[PDB]
Amino acid sequence: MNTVPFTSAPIEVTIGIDQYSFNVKENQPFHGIKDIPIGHVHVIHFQHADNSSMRYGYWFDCRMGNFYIQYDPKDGLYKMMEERDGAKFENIVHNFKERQMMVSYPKIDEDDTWYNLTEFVQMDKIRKIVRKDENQFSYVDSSMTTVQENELSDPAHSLNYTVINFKSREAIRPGHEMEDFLDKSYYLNTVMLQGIFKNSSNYFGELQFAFLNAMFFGNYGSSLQWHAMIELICSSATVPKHMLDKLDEILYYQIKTLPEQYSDILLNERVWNICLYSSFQKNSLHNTEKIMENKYPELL
Amino acid sequence: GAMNSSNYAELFNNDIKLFVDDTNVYRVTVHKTFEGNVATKAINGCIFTLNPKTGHLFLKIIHTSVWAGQKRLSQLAKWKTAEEVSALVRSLPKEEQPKQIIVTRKAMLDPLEVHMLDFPNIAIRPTELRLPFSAAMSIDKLSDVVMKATEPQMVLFNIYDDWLDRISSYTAFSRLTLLLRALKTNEESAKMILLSDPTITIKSYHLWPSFTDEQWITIESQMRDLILTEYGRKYNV
Repeated sequence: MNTVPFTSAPIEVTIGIDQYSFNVKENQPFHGIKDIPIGHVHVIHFQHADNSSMRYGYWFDCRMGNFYIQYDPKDGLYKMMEERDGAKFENIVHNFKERQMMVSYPKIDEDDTWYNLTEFVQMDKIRKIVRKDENQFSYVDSSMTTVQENELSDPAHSLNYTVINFKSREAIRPGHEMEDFLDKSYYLNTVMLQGIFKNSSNYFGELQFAFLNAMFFGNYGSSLQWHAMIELICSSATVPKHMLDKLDEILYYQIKTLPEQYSDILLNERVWNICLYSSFQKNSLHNTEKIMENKYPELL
Repeated sequence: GAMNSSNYAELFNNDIKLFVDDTNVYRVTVHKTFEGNVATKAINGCIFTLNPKTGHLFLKIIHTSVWAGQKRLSQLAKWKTAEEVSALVRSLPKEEQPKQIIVTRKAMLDPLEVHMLDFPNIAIRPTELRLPFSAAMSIDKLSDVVMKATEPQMVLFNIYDDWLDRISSYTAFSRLTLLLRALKTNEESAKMILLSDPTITIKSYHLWPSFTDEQWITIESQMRDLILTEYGRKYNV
């Protein structure tokens, strides 16, 4: 069970850790988050009380190093840093724990929600979407644009999601225009799965990461990517049976976790109606169709 | 974006452009079967591809053989249209290729965009104009070459005959759309107006009769009257 200590909390902020969140008051003696489950990626995220604009945060995996948060009064944000001195770090954490200055990652034993949302998400894949190779953790915020959004403007601050474009030479074989446009199986299976992602696990990992950035940061480009990766599967007549069954589980937990009051901005009516009711896979997403119909029947 | 009443003069500028109308590509007669079910029988069709500035018409005849053993023909017809338009563009010298293709029906946008991916600098546009190009098959000589075709064939026409010797493209297009609107609203009446005087003939190399400038004014008036009458009937107004 790993720990991310905080040097201090000098500004009032709502702190997120995965799907949980806590309000911290200006100069409240808060010194971090303990009992973080090993074996998953995690995201620690912030929304300042005085500017509810720019949600921002850090993807990390405590197996890769000792991470802490320290407020920078110059850049005006909570920053993640790595402590390279193991003994200094262990000694900081032990002191803060003894003084009970840390919140406990509040996982219910029965509750597989975070595993279910991050099953295919791997820190090494996040670090290729979010390029800052000198850090082992990855910064994301509400405003970061995607490589695809930038083509249609600072490349160092971009989300390098895999570009998916249904009306592109990549998507459409010369001579198979109608076939490839109406049935995206060659784009899904040959170009994306065999070609770029290498396997369905890496495809799902990017889909799951896109969703989590959409949900936690309101990152619009991430929402676009999440829907494009759903639509590419649902629009393929030929998808491995294990991928459809896995996709139904992935989407079910994503729809289950989404705040009820954000369905208006985070769910694309056209994509979900097409995927559940018109697409080749209209009858392949039983769990997702049932939770969507019971939780968001207005959207449909 | 969309071609409308606001940007109408753009049709007659010096940027090569083509209209594409797919309404006569897939044509059927609906009939009863022996068992009393309904079936269709396809007849020959055509793509109507028109340069509004020059009057050059690329009439690609769609022979019924292209539908043999195919499903969802009304869908396929849009893709076959886009395939043939793409093939026509590729067949033209670079300096003759259009800078824009305007489709008369919005359902042609995606098929044409996907077939033209190799031509990213050719703009594919819809139109808000309600153009009467469906009535092309009321032009006897166009109907005759389509129905007689025994195989896929492209036939080239000038839909304005020799009008551009005397009138501008704008005026020629206006005359063409008025003739086609009349033929669409009441074909029998429009054809009566066009041939009533036996002394005015259609040249072998033309589609329409050899009217003098004064005769065209009379004809155009008779076409307007036909259209308004018909409209009063349609709506009881």
